Amino acid sequence: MNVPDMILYNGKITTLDPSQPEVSAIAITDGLITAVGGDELLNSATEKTKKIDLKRKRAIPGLNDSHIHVIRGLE
Amino acid sequence: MNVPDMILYNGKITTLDPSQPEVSAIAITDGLITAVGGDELLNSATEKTKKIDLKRKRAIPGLNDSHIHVIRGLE
Amino acid sequence: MNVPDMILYNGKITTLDPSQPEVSAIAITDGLITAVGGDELLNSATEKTKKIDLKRKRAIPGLNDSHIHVIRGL
Amino acid sequence: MNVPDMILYNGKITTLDPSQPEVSAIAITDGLITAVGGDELLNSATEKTKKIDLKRKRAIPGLNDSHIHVIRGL
Repeated sequence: MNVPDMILYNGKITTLDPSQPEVSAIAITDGLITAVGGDELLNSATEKTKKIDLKRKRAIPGLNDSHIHVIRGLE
Repeated sequence: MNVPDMILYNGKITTLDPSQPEVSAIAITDGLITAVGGDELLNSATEKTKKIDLKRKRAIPGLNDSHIHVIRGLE
Repeated sequence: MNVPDMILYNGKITTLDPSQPEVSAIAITDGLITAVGGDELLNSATEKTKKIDLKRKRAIPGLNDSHIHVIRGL
Repeated sequence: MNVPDMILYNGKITTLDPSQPEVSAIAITDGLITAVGGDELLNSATEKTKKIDLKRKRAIPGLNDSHIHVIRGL
């Protein structure tokens, strides 16, 4: 496991992975999901890793399709 | 024997499984994902399983939260 | 005079209308949004209009694009 | 004085404005929609305003709710 660019933890994340349909944390490196799980993912973080405490909130992947642009920056 | 209620196949489906971030088919049994993969999932289907040929459309989970209402039926 | 088929009210709705970026109600007629605003929309209803209380939920148009299939079975 | 921070144009943009349900461009100023319309919106841009050609893509507002975190960066 490489040092991830970002780790979101302490949340509710649906994965669409029959093995573990729901996790509380996910690690992202170069735009790719490198790990999913719980607080233990934090063991991979260094000073360069950005961390987001989801504060028990649900988290879902941003709409990502080649035919639609998701307008960001509103409110 | 485990039989899914619905099987969406021949599409593009993003998952948060690091080992399989993109599949073309997903199986659903009473509201939960039972399996993901390719058209081999259709071998698990039976007369009762609803099957949807995504015709290469991207499949995304609909907004599913008690605080959100998805407005249906707009043309 | 137009009477909407449906009115979704008491919600939180973004419009992309600079005049009123957020409203609490929307009126639907033959699949089209024919009005946006607040509770005053309910004055346009008749017994045939279906009124739905959004219960303060944030209401978002369903994603409808020919290239996307929104899974509703979950 | 007050200039747009971003301008998306040449796309397909649905608005909940009954009088103008569909536009191809929108102007965003400090998180707020300032204007909607066509290519003419580019005339309101300075050099600091970020501009994006949607290349005919459909543009949809991002999910913005305090109960949900939209994972960015893929």
